[PDB]
Amino acid sequence: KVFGRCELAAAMKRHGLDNYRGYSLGNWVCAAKFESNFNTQATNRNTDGSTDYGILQINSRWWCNDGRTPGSRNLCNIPCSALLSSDITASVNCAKKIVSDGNGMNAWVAWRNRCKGTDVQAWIRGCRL
Ligand SMILES: [Au+]
Ligand SMILES: [Au+]
Ligand SMILES: [Au+]
Repeated sequence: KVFGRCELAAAMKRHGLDNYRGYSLGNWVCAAKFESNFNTQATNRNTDGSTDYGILQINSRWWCNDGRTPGSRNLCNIPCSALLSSDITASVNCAKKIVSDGNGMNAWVAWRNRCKGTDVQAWIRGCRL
Protein backbone atom coordinates (compact mmCIF):
# COMPACT_ATOMS: atom_id res chain seq x y z
CA LYS A 1 0.00 0.00 0.00
CA VAL A 2 1.30 3.46 -0.88
CA PHE A 3 -0.06 5.80 1.77
CA GLY A 4 -0.96 9.38 1.22
CA ARG A 5 0.93 11.73 3.48
CA CYS A 6 -2.01 12.76 5.68
CA GLU A 7 -3.42 9.17 5.57
CA LEU A 8 -0.15 7.95 7.09
CA ALA A 9 -0.05 10.82 9.59
CA ALA A 10 -3.53 9.88 10.83
CA ALA A 11 -2.62 6.19 11.17
CA MET A 12 0.66 6.94 13.00
CA LYS A 13 -1.19 9.29 15.36
CA ARG A 14 -3.89 6.72 16.03
CA HIS A 15 -1.20 4.17 16.99
CA GLY A 16 0.43 6.59 19.49
CA LEU A 17 3.59 7.66 17.64
CA ASP A 18 2.92 11.46 17.82
CA ASN A 19 5.66 12.45 20.31
CA TYR A 20 6.52 8.88 21.27
CA ARG A 21 9.98 9.12 22.98
CA GLY A 22 9.42 12.94 22.41
CA TYR A 23 9.40 12.72 18.60
CA SER A 24 6.59 14.72 17.02
CA LEU A 25 4.37 13.23 14.35
CA GLY A 26 6.13 15.22 11.62
CA ASN A 27 9.40 13.44 12.47
CA TRP A 28 7.76 10.06 11.91
CA VAL A 29 6.07 11.13 8.65
CA CYS A 30 9.33 12.62 7.35
CA ALA A 31 11.18 9.42 8.30
CA ALA A 32 8.64 7.30 6.41
CA LYS A 33 8.82 9.59 3.38
CA PHE A 34 12.56 9.22 3.02
CA GLU A 35 12.80 5.57 4.19
CA SER A 36 10.02 4.07 2.05
CA ASN A 37 8.30 6.87 0.07
CA PHE A 38 5.19 5.86 2.09
CA ASN A 39 5.20 2.40 0.48
CA THR A 40 4.46 -0.45 2.93
CA GLN A 41 5.95 -2.95 0.44
CA ALA A 42 9.40 -1.31 0.22
CA THR A 43 12.38 -3.61 0.74
CA ASN A 44 16.07 -2.81 0.41
CA ARG A 45 19.02 -5.11 0.88
CA ASN A 46 22.00 -3.75 2.79
CA THR A 47 25.70 -4.38 2.21
CA ASP A 48 25.87 -6.36 5.45
CA GLY A 49 23.35 -8.88 3.96
CA SER A 50 20.44 -7.73 6.15
CA THR A 51 17.32 -6.24 4.58
CA ASP A 52 15.12 -3.28 5.55
CA TYR A 53 11.35 -3.77 5.40
CA GLY A 54 8.22 -1.70 5.18
CA ILE A 55 7.12 1.87 5.74
CA LEU A 56 9.89 2.54 8.30
CA GLN A 57 12.58 0.26 6.75
CA ILE A 58 13.04 -1.91 9.82
CA ASN A 59 16.13 -4.10 9.63
CA SER A 60 16.50 -7.87 9.84
CA ARG A 61 19.85 -7.86 11.79
CA TRP A 62 18.16 -7.02 15.11
CA TRP A 63 14.46 -6.50 14.77
CA CYS A 64 12.64 -9.06 12.57
CA ASN A 65 13.19 -12.53 11.12
CA ASP A 66 13.69 -12.98 7.36
CA GLY A 67 15.53 -16.32 7.49
CA ARG A 68 18.50 -15.06 5.52
CA THR A 69 20.42 -12.71 7.90
CA PRO A 70 23.07 -14.80 9.71
CA GLY A 71 23.80 -14.21 13.35
CA SER A 72 20.72 -11.89 13.58
CA ARG A 73 18.13 -11.44 16.30
CA ASN A 74 14.35 -10.91 16.04
CA LEU A 75 13.76 -8.55 18.95
CA CYS A 76 10.31 -7.50 17.64
CA ASN A 77 9.25 -11.20 17.53
CA ILE A 78 7.90 -10.96 13.99
CA PRO A 79 8.54 -12.22 10.50
CA CYS A 80 9.92 -9.34 8.41
CA SER A 81 7.01 -9.90 5.96
CA ALA A 82 4.61 -8.64 8.70
CA LEU A 83 6.25 -5.28 8.19
CA LEU A 84 5.03 -5.13 4.58
CA SER A 85 1.31 -5.26 5.47
CA SER A 86 -1.14 -2.54 4.50
CA ASP A 87 -1.86 -2.48 8.29
CA ILE A 88 1.01 -0.54 9.95
CA THR A 89 0.43 -1.97 13.46
CA ALA A 90 3.42 -4.31 13.43
CA SER A 91 5.73 -1.60 12.01
CA VAL A 92 4.60 0.88 14.66
CA ASN A 93 5.02 -1.58 17.51
CA CYS A 94 8.49 -2.45 16.34
CA ALA A 95 9.39 1.22 15.75
CA LYS A 96 8.47 1.95 19.37
CA LYS A 97 11.01 -0.68 20.53
CA ILE A 98 13.69 0.65 18.15
CA VAL A 99 13.30 4.31 19.14
CA SER A 100 13.53 3.21 22.81
CA ASP A 101 16.85 1.36 22.26
CA GLY A 102 19.13 4.26 23.17
CA ASN A 103 19.82 6.45 20.08
CA GLY A 104 16.30 7.64 19.50
CA MET A 105 15.42 8.29 15.88
CA ASN A 106 19.11 8.26 14.87
CA ALA A 107 18.45 4.52 14.34
CA TRP A 108 16.83 5.66 11.02
CA VAL A 109 19.66 6.89 8.85
CA ALA A 110 17.36 8.73 6.47
CA TRP A 111 15.85 10.52 9.49
CA ARG A 112 19.27 11.63 10.70
CA ASN A 113 20.45 12.73 7.28
CA ARG A 114 17.22 14.22 5.82
CA CYS A 115 14.77 15.06 8.66
CA LYS A 116 16.72 15.85 11.85
CA GLY A 117 16.93 19.56 12.45
CA THR A 118 14.58 20.42 9.57
CA ASP A 119 11.06 21.90 9.58
CA VAL A 120 9.38 18.49 10.10
CA GLN A 121 6.00 20.07 10.91
CA ALA A 122 5.71 20.74 7.14
CA TRP A 123 5.05 16.99 6.77
CA ILE A 124 1.71 17.29 8.59
CA ARG A 125 0.60 20.57 6.88
CA GLY A 126 -3.00 20.49 5.75
CA CYS A 127 -3.78 17.28 7.57
CA ARG A 128 -6.90 17.10 9.71
CA LEU A 129 -5.65 15.27 12.84
AU1 LIG B 1 -0.22 -3.12 0.40
AU1 LIG C 1 -2.59 0.87 17.43
AU1 LIG D 1 -3.46 0.33 11.44
